[PDB]
Amino acid sequence: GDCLPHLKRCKADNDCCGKKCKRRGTNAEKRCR
Amino acid sequence: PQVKESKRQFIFDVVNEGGEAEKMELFVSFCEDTIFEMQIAAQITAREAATALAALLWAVVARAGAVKFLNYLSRNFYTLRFLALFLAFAINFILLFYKVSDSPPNMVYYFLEESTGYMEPALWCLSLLHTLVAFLCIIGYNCLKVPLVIFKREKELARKLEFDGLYITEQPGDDDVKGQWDRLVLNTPSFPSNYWDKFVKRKVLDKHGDIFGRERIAELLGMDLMSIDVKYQIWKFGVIFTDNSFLYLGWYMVMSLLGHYNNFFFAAHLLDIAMGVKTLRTILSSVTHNGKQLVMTVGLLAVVVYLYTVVAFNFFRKFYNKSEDEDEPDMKCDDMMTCYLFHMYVGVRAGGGIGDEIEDPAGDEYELYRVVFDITFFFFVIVILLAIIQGLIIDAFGELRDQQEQVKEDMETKCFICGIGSDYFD
Amino acid sequence: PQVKESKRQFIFDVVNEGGEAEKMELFVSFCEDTIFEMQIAAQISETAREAATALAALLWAVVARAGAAWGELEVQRVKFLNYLSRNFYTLRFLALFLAFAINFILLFYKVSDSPPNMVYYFLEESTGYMEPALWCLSLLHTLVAFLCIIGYNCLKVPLVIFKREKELARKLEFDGLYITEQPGDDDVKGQWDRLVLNTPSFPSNYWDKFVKRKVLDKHGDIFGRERIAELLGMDMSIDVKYQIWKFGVIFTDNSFLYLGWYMVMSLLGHYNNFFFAAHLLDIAMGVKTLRTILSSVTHNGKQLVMTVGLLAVVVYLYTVVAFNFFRKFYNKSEDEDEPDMKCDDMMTCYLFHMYVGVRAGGGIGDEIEDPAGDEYELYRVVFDITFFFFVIVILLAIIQGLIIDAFGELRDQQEQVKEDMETKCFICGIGSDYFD
Amino acid sequence: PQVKESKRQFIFDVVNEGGEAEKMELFVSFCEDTIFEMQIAAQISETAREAATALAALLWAVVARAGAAWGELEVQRVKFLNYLSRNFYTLRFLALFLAFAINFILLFYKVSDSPPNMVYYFLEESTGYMEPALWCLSLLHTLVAFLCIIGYNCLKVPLVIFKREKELARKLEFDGLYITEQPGDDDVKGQWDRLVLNTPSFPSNYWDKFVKRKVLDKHGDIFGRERIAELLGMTWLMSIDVKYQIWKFGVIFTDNSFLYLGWYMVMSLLGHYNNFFFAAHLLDIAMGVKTLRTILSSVTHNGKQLVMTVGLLAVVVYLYTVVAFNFFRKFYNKSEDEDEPDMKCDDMMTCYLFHMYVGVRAGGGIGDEIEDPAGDEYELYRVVFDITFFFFVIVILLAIIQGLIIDAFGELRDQQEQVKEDMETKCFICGIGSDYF
Amino acid sequence: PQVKESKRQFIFDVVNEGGEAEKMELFVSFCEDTIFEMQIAAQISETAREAATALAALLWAVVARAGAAWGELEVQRVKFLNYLSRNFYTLRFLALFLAFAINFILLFYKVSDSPPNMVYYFLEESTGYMEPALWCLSLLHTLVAFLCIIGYNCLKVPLVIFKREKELARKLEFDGLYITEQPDVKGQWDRLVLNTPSFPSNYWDKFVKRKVLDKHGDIFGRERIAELLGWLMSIDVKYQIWKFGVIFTDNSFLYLGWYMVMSLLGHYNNFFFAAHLLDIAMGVKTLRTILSSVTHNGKQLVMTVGLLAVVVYLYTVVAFNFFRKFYNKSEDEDEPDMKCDDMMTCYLFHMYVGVRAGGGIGDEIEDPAGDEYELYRVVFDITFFFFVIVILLAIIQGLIIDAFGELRDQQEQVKEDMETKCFICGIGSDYFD
Ligand SMILES: Nc1ncnc2c1ncn2[C@@H]1O[C@H](COP(=O)(O)OP(=O)(O)OP(=O)(O)O)[C@@H](O)[C@H]1O
Ligand SMILES: Nc1ncnc2c1ncn2[C@@H]1O[C@H](COP(=O)(O)OP(=O)(O)OP(=O)(O)O)[C@@H](O)[C@H]1O
Ligand SMILES: Nc1ncnc2c1ncn2[C@@H]1O[C@H](COP(=O)(O)OP(=O)(O)OP(=O)(O)O)[C@@H](O)[C@H]1O
Ligand SMILES: Nc1ncnc2c1ncn2[C@@H]1O[C@H](COP(=O)(O)OP(=O)(O)OP(=O)(O)O)[C@@H](O)[C@H]1O
Ligand SMILES: Cn1c(=O)c2c(ncn2C)n(C)c1=O
Ligand SMILES: Cn1c(=O)c2c(ncn2C)n(C)c1=O
Ligand SMILES: Cn1c(=O)c2c(ncn2C)n(C)c1=O
Repeated sequence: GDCLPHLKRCKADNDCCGKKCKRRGTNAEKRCR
Repeated sequence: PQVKESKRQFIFDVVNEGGEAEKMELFVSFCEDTIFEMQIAAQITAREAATALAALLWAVVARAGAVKFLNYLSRNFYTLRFLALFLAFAINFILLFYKVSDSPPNMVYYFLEESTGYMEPALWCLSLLHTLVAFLCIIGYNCLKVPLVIFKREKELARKLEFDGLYITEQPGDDDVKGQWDRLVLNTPSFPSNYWDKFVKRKVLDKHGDIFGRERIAELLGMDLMSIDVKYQIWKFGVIFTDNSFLYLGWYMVMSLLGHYNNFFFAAHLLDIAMGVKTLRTILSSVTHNGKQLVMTVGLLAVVVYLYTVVAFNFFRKFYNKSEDEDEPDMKCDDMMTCYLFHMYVGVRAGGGIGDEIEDPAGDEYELYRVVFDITFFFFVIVILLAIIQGLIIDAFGELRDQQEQVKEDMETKCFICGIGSDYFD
Repeated sequence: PQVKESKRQFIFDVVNEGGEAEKMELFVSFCEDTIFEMQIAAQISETAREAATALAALLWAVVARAGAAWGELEVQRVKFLNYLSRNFYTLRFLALFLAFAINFILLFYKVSDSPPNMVYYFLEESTGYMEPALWCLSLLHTLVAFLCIIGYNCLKVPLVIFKREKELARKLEFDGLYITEQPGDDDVKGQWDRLVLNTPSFPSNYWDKFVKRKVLDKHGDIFGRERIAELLGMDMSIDVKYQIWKFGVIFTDNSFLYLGWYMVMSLLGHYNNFFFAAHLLDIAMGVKTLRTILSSVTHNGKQLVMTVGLLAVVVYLYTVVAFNFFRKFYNKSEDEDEPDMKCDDMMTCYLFHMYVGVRAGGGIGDEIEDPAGDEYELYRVVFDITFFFFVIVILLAIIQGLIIDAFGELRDQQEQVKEDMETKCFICGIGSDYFD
Repeated sequence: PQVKESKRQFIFDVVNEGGEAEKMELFVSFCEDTIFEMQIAAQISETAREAATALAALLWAVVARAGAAWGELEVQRVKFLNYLSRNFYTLRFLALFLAFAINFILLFYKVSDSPPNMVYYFLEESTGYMEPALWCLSLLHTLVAFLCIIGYNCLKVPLVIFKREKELARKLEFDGLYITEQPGDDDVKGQWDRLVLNTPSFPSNYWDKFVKRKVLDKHGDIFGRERIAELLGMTWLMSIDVKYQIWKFGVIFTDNSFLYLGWYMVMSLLGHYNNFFFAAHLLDIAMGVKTLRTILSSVTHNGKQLVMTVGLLAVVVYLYTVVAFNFFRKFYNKSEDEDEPDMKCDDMMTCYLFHMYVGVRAGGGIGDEIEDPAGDEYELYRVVFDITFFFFVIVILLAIIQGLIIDAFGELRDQQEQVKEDMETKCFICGIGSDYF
Repeated sequence: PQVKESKRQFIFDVVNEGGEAEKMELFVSFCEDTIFEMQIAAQISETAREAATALAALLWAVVARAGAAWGELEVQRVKFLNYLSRNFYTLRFLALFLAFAINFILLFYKVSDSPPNMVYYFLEESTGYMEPALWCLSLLHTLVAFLCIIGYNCLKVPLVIFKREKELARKLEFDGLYITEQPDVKGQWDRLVLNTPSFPSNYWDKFVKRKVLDKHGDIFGRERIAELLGWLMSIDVKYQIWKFGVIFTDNSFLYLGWYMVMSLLGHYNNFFFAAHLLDIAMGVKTLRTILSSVTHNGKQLVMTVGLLAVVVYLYTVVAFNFFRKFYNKSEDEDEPDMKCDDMMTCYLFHMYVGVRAGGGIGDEIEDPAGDEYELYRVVFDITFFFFVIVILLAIIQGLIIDAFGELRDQQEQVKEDMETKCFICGIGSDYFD
């Protein structure tokens, strides 16, 4: 539930298993990189 | 037709920043502002290439991100702004053919036209039409959007006076600029000019008319017993000249007026395209999104450059001779101010450190010391501080663009007026 | 084989953009298209030289291993067609090899005034074996491209026609797009498919030849039967409207347009043998990485163009300030008697600012003379610093990101699709946890 | 004031660390530290000139906005201490202002051969009362630094020594550290705390004075009572115990903040000799605000990996230096004049220095500085050498060092944001957040 | 010792690329290796000078603090072999110290025409102890390289031998890769071992021949399978050549052999010893990660470099057809330098100088302001800069950094998986506490 896949789109920091929701540069899409 | 944009702005705002606890109140405020929005509508060579890119840019701008004496002027205000933008683009395009020469038409600003002698009269007519359309836009704004903002201000004042009773009991004039300004409208007999409730004074004189003297509230709010509401007039002037959009339109009008003194003043009107399209506005606002951190980083860079400058001033003084001629030298570090200017101006923009310009330390004392000096300067400035400054703005712009996508996703994912997701709705 | 690649593209599209509501419908449509290709496949069944050579061989190897693509007359004509269509991918590979060989040969070109005006002749390392090799390779590549055009027309074009007829008929009998409503403007297909109604050969590829009867029976009560009969045209063997519609639909196809562009460039390669450099770009369309890199630029095209426009207006606002206030430092010449003032007209100053200043990387003040012991020193310093910090730090980085991030997002989407298919059943949303 | 900052620091420490089992113990420790802070607070309670001026004023304003906040002798002695300790942050603000003014005045220095060897003198368009202004400002800066050291001795030193005695007593009682084992290797604090036991005033500021009695009673059977008493130690000049005083000075010196303030003071005294050592005082603004402190700490966050990457770059350049020294040596003629040429790689040391200092900073590789191989042999070899060098340094190694520092800065910001968000969606006692209410 | 390193490595791969389905089988294989490792262990058991010196000392200290760790004649020889077997990581660290020492010595190399042809002379700051010392540490480096390769052969070769025995025996008695099918250079190479009189020299199942023969004794006859499976007197030539070949196949053995070869070649030319400083990358994990980041996305990097070469070739042909008169680099009018008079020369100029320029190819080429084709050349230069420097170089750099960061994140994820979940039981650490 709270945990999210690796490259699946996230919304904010943490709130996934990766815990690090960084964005690539100017990209809007954020994922648990 | 026009209230749709206000609706989009409202919903985007509430999803982006509006909390869940005040969503109903924000909907109520939006609906109250929206009912009378319908009543307002009911009452209403290099030349060829330069031309090619100019036409392409105009096409891209147009495609994405574009009682009757005020009737036709009110519905066409949005098109009037596009017409003004077209005139600004045209005059900017004609401004690219300027030249300077000493011969008669003291440097002079004249025109170089390929047998097109109708260019200067065209520019004059375009400037006149541009100032005329700016005047028309500033005339239409006070009748199109000013009533909405003054009605919102009256709404918030009425809510404060009724539910909170700030003016009679709290009386916070000194604390805020608005509190001082709103004191004048209370005594005016024409307070509910735009507000639907014309009897907002008969409610608060019995809501708080027992603990506090009624004779004080009656005089405070103008309760008594051609038509010149002076205090309401100055209040209206204050709110309209304090408005951000009104201030921007007034700045545009004054720039258009100043453009008659010199046509080059019209170049400032090219910034209207930035506000027209969302992404250019995002680019502009990314700098100010992290303004405090950006200014602090710039200050840290400045003090680091100052430390490097004083270190050079004490020791590496003879290495700052820019002039190649031995008879006449150009000493850039003979003064702390000049050395600091050279370090901030040339060293930061060098891209490889301050040492690319100043003399080679080979074959002289302080050789390895200066090698370390320039290595540290390069690493600490260009590798670190400039990269961090660029990255802060890049991340701010990326997150600002991401915010709109997230707003759309929450729009299409969960029920806004129910709070439940679409998984159950299906 | 072909079905495997088709299913890969279909699943990639469904996972990326296909919604879950219509996922089963997309599967049904793909199965409908896949079965039609089965019978299509059934009917076709029965020193600088050494370094340059080494580098070209390595590049060819890596690009090849990365995934690079009258009774007697009648029986002979079809046999050649199936033979050609069986090895269309090998024909693409041969065309790529021919293009690479010609481009490598083109590197051994020297230009000089004297014959072997300017004369472009070939100079080899005492090997005259390349002069006729180029000509033979040119005609071989032209013939290969011709056969490739014919094979693509015979193999994949019928699938496109079948699909187009499929959606056309489906809309006709399930939505009334033509009789109950009108597609209107802004849709070229809406007006283009109007020419096929009266053609008796409408279900040439589709298996349902009674679609007209069903749509006549369905709308025969709401609308007059004569109207349906006139609209659908129900009453040597050469027709015009169907052929024109077929020509329009093939010219609309992107792959056929690309192959025709290749063919016309092959023809243009005979006017001058040095025109064949355009054929070297087929490597990008073969390997997925370069295709994704190319699509990265187009992914954010509107944002890219509008950011470049913002850069242009910023450079214009800077150029006007440079023109009016400080233009005496714009002398790029070293001779006092011969000036090279780059800011004397608005057009030339704008050109100098955009073409030189942007590419400088350290600001416009690098080329402009330093205002050390003259007036406006602080103004010029602020001007240069702000120009650099805007143009080369913020805006240029934004333009670069609008492509680098786009490429990265495309890669992340591909990996996400791969992981989603690897860890989730396609038919049912059950994850790998319960299904294990 | 102080208590709010201490609370914020506590939350940052606990949430950043991630510890959950020890959360309650940390809360109780903060509670007792807070009671100590309240008790001590109650005890102490009652032209280029114009542009440069504008820029300095703007910088000072922005730094202020964020990052700034004999019987009769007995009463006077404590009144001075109370008044000085009351406004420690005001003293720090005054020190920052004094340093900023001193640096602004120092920004107008000149050198010349003739008197007003090389002599340093001050010039100003009129404004003849700026050099005396600096003369007074140096004295005020030294005085304010002395006040700052006194205020830090009064504010936090008792807190630090009380905390140290607290963990010492806790380890002695709960763990029995000293009577059952020895710190042995490492444990600098544990080894330094040895002299405390013999001092009679172990709980000088700790509340309970019976800690030694508790230790002796608890661990008096397995271990000898006489040994425990000997280990535990069982005219104000004579009554003062030396060992406790040495412990106090050791703990005070070991503290990082006191070391920083002492360095500030010693730089203040050293400034009077050269008048240019006050530039080091501008680094105080970095520690004043969270942003610059995080920026500075991001460099040392990945120090080991940064050193690894720097060493890899150095050894990579060393191989390129060797290759250039053995093969490509005629291309390193920097001097344009043929009569007097110079070879960068005539010796290995100067060749390595040229490759490291110039090649890395070039941004386009080492090939830009050296002579191009246009009409000479080894042209392909030189081209490959330059291309590989430029790639391997600029695209990979320099990008990776910059990458590490920038990523550290980003994470240090992401962790702060995550801590702030977690404190909004957590109760800090029960694992529920805004979902429950 | 080595068992801890083996355990950590096994965990690293078994969590990085090992699924839960075969995790138990991989663990069983690791415990099979571990017993052999314990048997092996039981068997072996009973001025610029000062700055450069400071920098070298600091670098060596930080590197060392983070990585790099006649019957009587026969009785003496076996003890000597055991002595080398016991200490191998220490010899590998001594060799690394010696390489750094001799490289620091080589840093003081000078060349001059006159004797102390172009001769090379050593500069000594009135210390004659250095020139003989160079030869001394060269000899010790060669000796320790020989000791290291002997130790690796003694203590690590049986591990790979017994692992390959596991693999081939398990393939034989489960799948029958050589009787029911046919293979894959390893299969062709190990095939000679099958007919050997003593196949399982290093494995427990010394009677596996009968098991394999009886397992498929009905599909194939006894004689059909018997032929397939079959000092000086005990010289098993096929088995010994198979052992030599699998030893050669080992990557670490190849690394040790390359080290020995470089050490031996360093006597012929003293500057060949500089290749021994690459061992620091293997010593510390992060340098190995940085090195492997380049090859992590090798195929995509090669494709991107090929695209860059193709686009540079396109710009070269565009310039060659039209913009060639502006490529006069030589300032002298009498002697011009035509860089685009030949296609190969112009392509080399574009590839070598255009990419490294940083501001596009237009910086080197002459300004077209005072000539025709000005707008065309301006567009050419701007498009070249934007397409090459802004796009392709940034893509390559971003790919490298992404691969590096992905490797770091994989290591971190492996660590968190170890600390957050039990290896055998799928339950997490929350259940335990
Ligand atoms: N209370 C709501 N009213 C309308 N739409 C809502 C509401 N809550 C969420 N939505 C979402 O907003 C979207 C509807 O779009 P909207 O109401 O803005 O229409 P529109 O953009 O003006 O119309 P159109 O798409 O037809 O041009 C859907 O994704 C829907 O799920
Ligand atoms: N309903 C499904 N039907 C088929 N495959 C499915 C389904 N759900 C998930 N998959 C996954 O799709 C893949 C099936 O594709 P296929 O057998 O062609 O091989 P692949 O995994 O794509 O790899 P490769 O073709 O390189 O061997 C498997 O990874 C399988 O786990
Ligand atoms: N158990 C808790 N104890 C303290 N704060 C809690 C707790 N649970 C949730 N919070 C929340 O954590 C935050 C801590 O509040 P605190 O008083 O430290 O804020 P502050 O940073 O001083 O700001 P402000 O004065 O503007 O609220 C608040 O938002 C509070 O609602
Ligand atoms: N079955 C298991 N047995 C042991 N440790 C396990 C097991 N499953 C998971 N682990 C994890 O492996 C780690 C074992 O300790 P770790 O490798 O971190 O180093 P250590 O405790 O310092 O000692 P050592 O490296 O000597 O084992 C712990 O994080 C533990 O949670
Ligand atoms: C008359 N009137 C309004 O005109 C009105 C309103 N709420 C909003 N509006 C606009 N209410 C409650 C109302 O009574
Ligand atoms: C002949 N035929 C098909 O070939 C066919 C089909 N549905 C799908 N296909 C492919 N139907 C209904 C059909 O009658
Ligand atoms: C000695 N030994 C083992 O150590 C062993 C084994 N099977 C598994 N192992 C681990 N066999 C058969 C065996 O003889």
